[PDB]
Amino acid sequence: ACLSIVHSLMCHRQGGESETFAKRAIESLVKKLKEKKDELDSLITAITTNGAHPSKCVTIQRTLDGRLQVAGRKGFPHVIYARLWRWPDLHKNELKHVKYCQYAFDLKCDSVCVNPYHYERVVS
Amino acid sequence: ACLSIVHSLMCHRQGGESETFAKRAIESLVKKLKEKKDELDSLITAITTNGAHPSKCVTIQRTLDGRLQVAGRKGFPHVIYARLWRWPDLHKNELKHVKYCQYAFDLKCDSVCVNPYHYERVVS
DNA sequence: ATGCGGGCGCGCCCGCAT
DNA sequence: ATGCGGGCGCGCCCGCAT
Ligand SMILES: [Ca+2]
Ligand SMILES: [Ca+2]
Ligand SMILES: [Ca+2]
Ligand SMILES: [Ca+2]
Ligand SMILES: [Ca+2]
Ligand SMILES: [Ca+2]
Ligand SMILES: [Ca+2]
Ligand SMILES: [Ca+2]
Ligand SMILES: [Ca+2]
Ligand SMILES: [Ca+2]
Ligand SMILES: [Cl-]
Ligand SMILES: [Cl-]
Ligand SMILES: [Cl-]
Ligand SMILES: [Cl-]
Ligand SMILES: [Cl-]
Ligand SMILES: [Cl-]
Ligand SMILES: [Cl-]
Ligand SMILES: [Cl-]
Ligand SMILES: [Zn+2]
Ligand SMILES: [Zn+2]
Repeated sequence: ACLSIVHSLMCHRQGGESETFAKRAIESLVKKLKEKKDELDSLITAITTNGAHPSKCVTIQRTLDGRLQVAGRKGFPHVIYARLWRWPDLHKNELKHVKYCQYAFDLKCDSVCVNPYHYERVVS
Repeated sequence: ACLSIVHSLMCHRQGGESETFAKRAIESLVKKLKEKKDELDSLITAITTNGAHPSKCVTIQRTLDGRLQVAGRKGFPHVIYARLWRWPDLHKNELKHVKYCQYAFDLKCDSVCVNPYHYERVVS
């Protein structure tokens, strides 16, 4: 079910973390997008094609402090998913959202875009 | 400050738990009663005299599920403090509140009485 | 049907760097 | 002044006993 989607997204991880951390991060994301068909499809299409064709926002609700907790660890959610699918060595203040992204973390919306192809890497 | 109150209440623990668990449980309780002078005085007087002279209710806010967490462990708050100051071997369904107790756990109020001398031990 | 009981995240907290 | 960052509790969840 969601397990087959998680496995397909797992195939595109960059190895910056353990298999078990990546699994928990992907499971957490897929569960939030379960009742949001359009956002889930935009995520699978963006990850599966390695952001070949422009994709739409993939959002989750922002926490009060901005960090998302996965398997006991807290990090910014857009950073967690960009590290996982694009830049395994990604550090803080190294992301810049694309002009068309309407729910980017920096835009201070209760909905945060975690589409890794909605961000580009910059020098800190 | 609250540390001197915690030490005086610690002297009356029955040893059912570790020194460190008892300390965390007492610290948590004292902190909640810090801005409730009358309730804190009723607690110190009841514990210090071993419930010699009738005491008034000592309440904390009830959680949605009824259990209080102290140092990673969950238990009913009236049970935690009765185990700590009166019955170290206390088990579930072995407590019965006194007729004058208005905030007893069984009375389903958002305020729970944790005065151990507001309960008496019964057979389960 | 109803509750226990334990895993784990978000909210609160607070010490610390800058 | 402002934010990081990690500890820990209450809320949510869910498997399980009864
Ligand atoms: Ca559990
Ligand atoms: Ca701190
Ligand atoms: Ca600190
Ligand atoms: Ca400081
Ligand atoms: Ca610091
Ligand atoms: Ca900490
Ligand atoms: Ca469960
Ligand atoms: Ca279970
Ligand atoms: Ca069952
Ligand atoms: Ca069970
Ligand atoms: Cl990874
Ligand atoms: Cl890891
Ligand atoms: Cl969400
Ligand atoms: Cl951003
Ligand atoms: Cl004890
Ligand atoms: Cl113990
Ligand atoms: Cl309280
Ligand atoms: Cl009761
Ligand atoms: Zn976006
Ligand atoms: Zn009472």
